[PDB]
Amino acid sequence: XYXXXYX
Amino acid sequence: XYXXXYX
Amino acid sequence: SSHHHHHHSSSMNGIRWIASYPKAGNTWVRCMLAAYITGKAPQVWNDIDAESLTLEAMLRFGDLPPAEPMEPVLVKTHLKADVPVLGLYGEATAKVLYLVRNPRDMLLSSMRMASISRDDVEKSRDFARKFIANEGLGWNALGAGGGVGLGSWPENVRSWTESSSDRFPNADVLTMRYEDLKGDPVARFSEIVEFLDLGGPVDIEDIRRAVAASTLERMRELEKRSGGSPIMMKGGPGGARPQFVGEGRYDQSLSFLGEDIESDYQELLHGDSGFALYAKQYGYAG
Amino acid sequence: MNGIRWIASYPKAGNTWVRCMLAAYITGKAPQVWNDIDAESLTLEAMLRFGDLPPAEPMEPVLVKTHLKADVPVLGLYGEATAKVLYLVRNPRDMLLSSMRMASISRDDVEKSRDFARKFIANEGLGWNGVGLGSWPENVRSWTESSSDRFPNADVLTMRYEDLKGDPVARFSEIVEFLDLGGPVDIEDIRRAVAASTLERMRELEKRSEQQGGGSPIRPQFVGEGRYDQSLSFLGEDIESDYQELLHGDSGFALYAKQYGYAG
Ligand SMILES: [Cl-]
Repeated sequence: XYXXXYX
Repeated sequence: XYXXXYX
Repeated sequence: SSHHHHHHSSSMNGIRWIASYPKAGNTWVRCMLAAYITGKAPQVWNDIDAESLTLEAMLRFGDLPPAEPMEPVLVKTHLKADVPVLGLYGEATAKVLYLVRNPRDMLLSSMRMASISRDDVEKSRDFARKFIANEGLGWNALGAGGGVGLGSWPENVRSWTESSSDRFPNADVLTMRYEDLKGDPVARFSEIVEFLDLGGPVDIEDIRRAVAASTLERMRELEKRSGGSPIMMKGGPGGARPQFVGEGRYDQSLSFLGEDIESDYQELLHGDSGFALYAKQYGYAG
Repeated sequence: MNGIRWIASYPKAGNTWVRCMLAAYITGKAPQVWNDIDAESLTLEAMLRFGDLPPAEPMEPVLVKTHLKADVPVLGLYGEATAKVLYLVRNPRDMLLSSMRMASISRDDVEKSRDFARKFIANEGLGWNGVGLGSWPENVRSWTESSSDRFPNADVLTMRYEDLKGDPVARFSEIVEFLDLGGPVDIEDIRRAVAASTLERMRELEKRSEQQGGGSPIRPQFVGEGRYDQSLSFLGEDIESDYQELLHGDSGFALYAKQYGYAG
């Protein structure tokens, strides 16, 4: 886990 | 708050 | 190719004490030490813990720092220097690094970590007045050192910074203000590293990188990313925990709790207690 | 004889019970609140929390409770000063369930109770919750064997919770005689200390303590029923079966389970 982004 | 993400 | 979205998850050998009263920036310094020692940016809490021991954590398992180390050994504690466990290290101690910070800011930091929001007027007022009444956090029977082992702020400060030739005859002692580190992290951290004498020339470039690896921003990422702990993302309400890496502010006013609290605090600062003496000595009394 | 008397055990093995009986015996007063028990014997882990430690050169018999393995560095300080080790053992089935109850996990919460049992089984103990305990076999071994090494000046006695339960007076008398608390041991006072410490008295002690806040044993009730060899079938047969597998091998867990009559 640990997200997040911003794409 | 205090927990994170993102969903 | 649309941007701006969020992901949907649903003596050269010997003990070096990194000692401080709670909330004085101990973890930040240990983060900079880990970054500096390893030449790598810590990514999770365990990377920080891998390069310095925590006495209280060790004690929880009946573990102890080596009494005759063949290397520099970094150990964090918040315990007063005169607790019986520390007396085992009278001779083995080579360095004391004592970190001090404005009690206003320790107060507010501790309050947050106690899950008391500034929105909770009653709890925050209660907390702040207890802090003032007790000259620190040694009232909290549930906190570090069971309160008693921590002492009040002046008791803790006195134990670590005074009569050091008696308690730790073979050690050098350096006291460093959190605020001075904030002011010039590279210069002050390089003084910490030189003082701890972990071996060899302090490379200012290594210092700069270690500081860059341990900024509030990097440490916020570390907290979110972790991994270990500072002491399973998005459970329910009850799964929330206070933010360990906050804003690192200086000389915060207590007025928002009520001007009377701020006034009570000032009363304390300018009185004749050991608290006031140390606040003056470290430039926290105005 | 001067020196530390360890009251050592893996968690939930009837340690507080023995400490209560000891307090009653030493003082000749029926303990009324937790503080009456804690007044008579130190707890290593509680002391460490303050950075405090039992005296390394005791000038009197000193009782100290610990759940830590005998081989952790802190216990290493007491190699010379240790005079007696009393080690209490109890059926791990029952330690498991007692521990589960005290962690406020309900028997019908399928996922949490199952997860807890699995971890107990996978880890052969409660040393994951901390590593200072060790697994049950590690703890048992640390305290009951190579005592000539760890505590060269000490005698060692191991007692089963279950034998204490079966004949409190005979067994506690043996404990008191072993601990050497000064003077001949009067059976009448063993009997009186046992009576002051029955389950009923201790439930009363628990209630009384709660109305006065007269201490705390460490909300789940600390004084339960003291059941023996409880089935884990309710958690599921795979789990009971996984547990039995532990008993049926030649690991340290199996060895000590057999040795203390817990292997069925
Ligand atoms: Cl997504």
